[PDB]
Amino acid sequence: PDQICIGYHANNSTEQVDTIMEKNVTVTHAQDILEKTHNGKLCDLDGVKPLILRDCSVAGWLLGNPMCDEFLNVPEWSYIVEKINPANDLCYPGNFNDYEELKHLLSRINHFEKIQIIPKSSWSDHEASAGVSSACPYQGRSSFFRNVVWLIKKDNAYPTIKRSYNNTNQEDLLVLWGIHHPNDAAEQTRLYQNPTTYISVGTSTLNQRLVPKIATRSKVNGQSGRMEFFWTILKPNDAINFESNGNFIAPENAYKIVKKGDSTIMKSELEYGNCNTKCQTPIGAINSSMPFHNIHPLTIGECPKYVKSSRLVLATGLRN
Amino acid sequence: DQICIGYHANNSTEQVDTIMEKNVTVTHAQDILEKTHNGKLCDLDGVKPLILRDCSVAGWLLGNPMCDEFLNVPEWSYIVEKINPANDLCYPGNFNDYEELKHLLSRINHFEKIQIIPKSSWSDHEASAGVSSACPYQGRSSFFRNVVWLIKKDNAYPTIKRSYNNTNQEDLLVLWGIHHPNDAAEQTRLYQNPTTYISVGTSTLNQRLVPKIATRSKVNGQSGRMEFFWTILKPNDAINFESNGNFIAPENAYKIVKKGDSTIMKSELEYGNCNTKCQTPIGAINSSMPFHNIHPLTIGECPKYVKSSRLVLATGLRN
Amino acid sequence: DQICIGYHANNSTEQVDTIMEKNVTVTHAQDILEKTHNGKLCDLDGVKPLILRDCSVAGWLLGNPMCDEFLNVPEWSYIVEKINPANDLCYPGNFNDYEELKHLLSRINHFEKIQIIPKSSWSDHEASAGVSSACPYQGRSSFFRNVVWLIKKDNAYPTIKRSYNNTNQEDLLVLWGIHHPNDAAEQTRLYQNPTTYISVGTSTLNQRLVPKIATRSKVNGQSGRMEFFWTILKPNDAINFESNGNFIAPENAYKIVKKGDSTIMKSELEYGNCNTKCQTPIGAINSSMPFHNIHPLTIGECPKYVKSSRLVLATGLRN
Amino acid sequence: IEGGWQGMVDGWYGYHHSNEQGSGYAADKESTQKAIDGVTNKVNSIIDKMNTQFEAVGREFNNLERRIENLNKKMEDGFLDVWTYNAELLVLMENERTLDFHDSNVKNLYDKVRLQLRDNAKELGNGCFEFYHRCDNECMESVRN
Amino acid sequence: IEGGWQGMVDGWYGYHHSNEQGSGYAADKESTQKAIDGVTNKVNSIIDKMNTQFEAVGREFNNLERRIENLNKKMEDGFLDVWTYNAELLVLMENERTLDFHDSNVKNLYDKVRLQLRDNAKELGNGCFEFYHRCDNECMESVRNGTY
Amino acid sequence: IEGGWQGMVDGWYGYHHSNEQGSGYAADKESTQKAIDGVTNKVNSIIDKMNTQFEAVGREFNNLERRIENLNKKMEDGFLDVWTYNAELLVLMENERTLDFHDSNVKNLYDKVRLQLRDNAKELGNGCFEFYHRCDNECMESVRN
Ligand SMILES: *[C@@H]1O[C@H](CO)[C@@H](O)[C@H](O)[C@H]1NC(C)=O
Ligand SMILES: *[C@@H]1O[C@H](CO)[C@@H](O)[C@H](O)[C@H]1NC(C)=O
Ligand SMILES: *[C@@H]1O[C@H](CO)[C@@H](O)[C@H](O)[C@H]1NC(C)=O
Ligand SMILES: *[C@@H]1O[C@H](CO)[C@@H](O)[C@H](O)[C@H]1NC(C)=O
Repeated sequence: PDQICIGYHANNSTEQVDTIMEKNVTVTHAQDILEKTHNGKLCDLDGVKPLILRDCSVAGWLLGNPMCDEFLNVPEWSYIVEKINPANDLCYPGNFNDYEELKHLLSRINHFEKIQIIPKSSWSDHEASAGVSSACPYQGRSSFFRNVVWLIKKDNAYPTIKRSYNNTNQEDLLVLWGIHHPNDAAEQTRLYQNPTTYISVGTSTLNQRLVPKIATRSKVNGQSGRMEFFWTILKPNDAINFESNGNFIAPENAYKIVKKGDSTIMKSELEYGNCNTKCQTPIGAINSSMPFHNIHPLTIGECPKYVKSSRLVLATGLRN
Repeated sequence: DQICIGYHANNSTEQVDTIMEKNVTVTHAQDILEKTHNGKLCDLDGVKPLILRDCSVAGWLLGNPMCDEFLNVPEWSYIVEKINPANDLCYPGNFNDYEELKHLLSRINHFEKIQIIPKSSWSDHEASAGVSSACPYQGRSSFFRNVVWLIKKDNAYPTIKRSYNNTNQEDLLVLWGIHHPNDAAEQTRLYQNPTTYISVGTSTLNQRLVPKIATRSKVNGQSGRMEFFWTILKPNDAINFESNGNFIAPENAYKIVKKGDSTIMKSELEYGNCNTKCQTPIGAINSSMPFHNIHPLTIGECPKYVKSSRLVLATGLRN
Repeated sequence: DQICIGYHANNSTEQVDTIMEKNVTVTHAQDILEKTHNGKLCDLDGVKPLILRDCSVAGWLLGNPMCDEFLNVPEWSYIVEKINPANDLCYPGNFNDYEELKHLLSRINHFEKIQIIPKSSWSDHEASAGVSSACPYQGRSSFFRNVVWLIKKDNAYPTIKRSYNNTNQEDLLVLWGIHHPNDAAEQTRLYQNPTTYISVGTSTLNQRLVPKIATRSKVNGQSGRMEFFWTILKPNDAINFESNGNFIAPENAYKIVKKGDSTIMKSELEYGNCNTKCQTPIGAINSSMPFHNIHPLTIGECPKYVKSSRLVLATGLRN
Repeated sequence: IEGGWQGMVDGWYGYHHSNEQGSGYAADKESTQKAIDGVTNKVNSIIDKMNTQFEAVGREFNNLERRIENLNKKMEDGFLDVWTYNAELLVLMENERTLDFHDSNVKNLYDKVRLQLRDNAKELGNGCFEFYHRCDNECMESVRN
Repeated sequence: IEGGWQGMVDGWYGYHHSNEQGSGYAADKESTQKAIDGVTNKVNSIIDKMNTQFEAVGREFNNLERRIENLNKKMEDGFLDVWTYNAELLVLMENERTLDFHDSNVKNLYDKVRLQLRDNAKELGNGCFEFYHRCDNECMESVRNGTY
Repeated sequence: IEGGWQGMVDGWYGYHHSNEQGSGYAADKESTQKAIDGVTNKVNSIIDKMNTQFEAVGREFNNLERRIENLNKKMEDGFLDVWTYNAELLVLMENERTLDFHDSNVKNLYDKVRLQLRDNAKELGNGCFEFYHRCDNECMESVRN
């Protein structure tokens, strides 16, 4: 009549897990290890506010599109946020040469310090103030990129330009310039006098010679002319030498690279959220002790490990 | 009175593998790897592929006279090109950004070819003398169908200024070229003007080409070269050509009518008059297996490729 | 009377890991990860590598006077170049498609250098004045060995028209360049003609170069630049140069004599007078292990690389 | 057991009884039913598990794009090797688990009968049990049921 | 066993005794203590094992870089699939090992008690033992304490 | 069992007998022979299984090829991590299977002797058996054989 029995625990839990052998197996206790929730906004990363470009593109920012005056001298940033299709890009139509490569450098950079290298008042024999277009409006008038100068002829003359800037700073220097491709020979001589023109640019590594490309093009922002922009990193102690007899979009301001580090250029339609986080995705921030998450593959910060799984649950107790 | 526990057995010789053991014979074994294909190129879910046979993509698009079969092709499921097509650029030269074009083409299922610049449009230039023995057609010198080799008329080549506005709803693939002659004599013989250029503009394109006179080796009996360019002219944009020589003008262009999953398959096989759910360049597959090892590059609802020669699951007990 | 079942044991302290358990002591344990290398660069299966020492691939191929050691190298197993070789382009400039050339070079085991255009061939141009203090040799201004910096003779630079037909059975690597001067004065001083060009044609190549006059920073005391180009001239094809200035003509070219598995290894080590089956840039490996963690980039019959610090199999029972 | 019997082809597992009335085989339908469902469940899960593996794409490069061509080739071959390893390794795991699952069911059926008649029977050793109190066809079924 | 008992909520494994005095549940603290440590050790190791997996990076390509853009996309999706497979498969391996680990502890506890009273008890079959000599509350503890 | 015996150094598994004549160790050659072959088979299969893993290649990019350089680096590191995971995980699977394989052989040897003398012996519990009818050296061998 006296007896003893061996057994195990049970309860009224309905939580289930999977196994290689079996699926849909109910257990007493189960530990979820996948984070599925984000806060839905863009935040500071470990107390450092990101650069939110809003309606401007990286190009518009760096060149100084008049619509982007907000970003003339930005503070240090943790990451950069650009919309999928920013409205304020190259106000005057054209292209940025090696633009994706520049953006890659920018993802390694945390802070610029903008400095003027060629004052606008420096141009004695050329007109520096007439270089404006209705394609780049500012407060209801024709304007132009802030950081570069569209020089044109003065007194029906465009003498050959020969300018050098020696980077006497300790920082690497991002320098930008451009060339104007006019619509026709008439426009060419109207603006620059000389019919056949060129732009030479030299550094210790750079050896450029550009020639304008006159052609009939479709109007973009009411312009059939085009402007093509170029860039380079002028190392400390090197010099850059410009020479031109027309179509030159000269540098005015350049960017000292002040801080490097882990950064990214995030594509997102979200705005600044007035939050702080350890882990950002383009779709929202994450505060989680979970080892995995499935919010978004592209992230920055101390984050959990991304997976494509919808569900991920560990067994801790026994089966029922 | 007694009861005993036991298990099944039979005379099967089928064997399987294990992490512990190899060559282990069992009663039943389920093969899950497909090793057999039908050995020919087929329709993909009832849609016939474009088999280029001896022509290359370039030869097709430009209209090499040997490729007249493909002047107006119907919708296709995938494209098949040989490893080294015989009929390419009959007149020697190159196609600019050719691999990029082929990549677009792998996203496209149907073109509709339209004429944008009639050959009769050229009043002050000769449109019909632009032919070469490098591009024979029925035993006479011919040229690419879809572009026009303009030359001087009455010892004159006046500056050309032509625009075409894409009034269609479709993206438009437009093609043109430049002729690089052998010498200054040839230059003036064909185009009169010694120093020449070609300007091409759209809302996105800003081109200015200049010929490159040079002494080159003969290819298909020609030391001259022709370099071809392309662009996608978006609906409502216009393309503006200007030139005083060496211009290979567009005649026909391609309206992009349908996009989707397609591929450019490299294969030496011909059309097989079959239909399949899954094609490889080496043959089609009709299989309920989860895996296969025929070929990595496939298109359609296919099993999962692996490099394994053998793959067999255990279903029964061991001997 | 009695009988008992038991198992082996000993005084070993070697431990292994398990998915369930960590730090588990067993009787015997088989290490399968190689952690040791010999620390030097060796022959690969009896074939000595090409150690460039202070020279770069460019310096070697063009014939930088500091690299005279490598004027005619024997067959090699692999190539070793330092992270930042001192002897590169002595005269400042760049090598066009240099990384692509280096990729070809990693498929090549032996060149045979031949002269294709003798330096005495230039009757109407000066072939011997083309030298610079940027390229010193034994305390005097010199220049790249395998190419020739032609300059004007008797205040004249007549148009050059030279062809070389590759009559050899081997593919031929040919090299040439263009000189970009500092100013119009330098241009006319050296080449007489103010506006100049270089045309180069093969069956595949159609080049036209124009110098780029500009004010540049001094590199090795030169503000001028030289830009180098290359091509593989197939057996029976010909290469045709034409120029009226700024031409750096070929003198020597390289016959591709043997192809095979090779690599361009980046390493600061010197030749070690050893032989091995497996080389890394950090040292050679002689090991029967299936894994190793020395360095990911290797050549030869090597074990399989992993990032693991430790890797130990259980052979026999726990204690 | 010494070995398996070719005789029974009814189910996978089963009993054989000797009795004063007669003798014959009898497959355990409860054990065979749960076994056939178990193996069929796995063979389907292996199909679903691998269904999001790498799909290779033809790409074309020119003769000055040799580095990227090589990168592309190594990349596609890399994944194809990775998933071929996962496939091969998965099959050896599924197979090993199948054979151990069968040997598990044999022992679990021997222990189930032994637990059902503790003091009323004698375990011989070769996978058989001798009843102490005599057991007719109805009791045989009662042990099976 | 036929099934598990809702009764005991002390530990995971345990005993239930019937006796002349009374009857009640009693959890094995020695068995439960080693079990709680074992599962907590595993859940942490799965976190550490996957921490060197692939981290994807935004890259940008222009409209004449379509081939490389595609290569990049396929590459990143490739690894994300690979590690998602490793993650999913690892969880099914950890789960399977958890449930077999529990069934292992039940049998090991049944064999421990059976070995402690060989000839002095009768194993019924349903996971219980009938004592031959009657056993009061102190003996029950003595069977449980591991000193019977 | 309480533990393993340092005494026997003949084989991996074996018997120890107490007897009116004397006492000594005795390794099971049949069990040890199949065990030595089993482990040697595995250690070789782990070598063959990983032999088609990723092989990394030096590539060079210029300073305006930074995006592809990065892609290349991430790709090669990606596979090297993937295969390092497969290698590490495979070793823990092989190790675990080795130790369970040994504990399997001990129990299978204890059950083999127990099945050979059912009613003629008494199982103590600590991994030993007491004969009811006395058993000399020849019978010990007969139990071993
Ligand atoms: C496995 O079986 C095949 C026969 O189909 C045989 O060729 C192979 O050698 C066997 N494997 C081993 C390790 O013996
Ligand atoms: C093309 O034609 C349409 C219809 O006349 C017009 O709206 C559009 O502006 C034209 N575009 C160009 C670039 O000429
Ligand atoms: C720039 O300035 C420094 C400091 O005087 C000088 O040494 C250097 O030569 C200059 N750079 C160039 C390219 O002339
Ligand atoms: C080069 O020389 C061979 C042999 O004389 C000749 O047959 C061949 O046509 C030549 N190649 C070229 C490109 O002229």
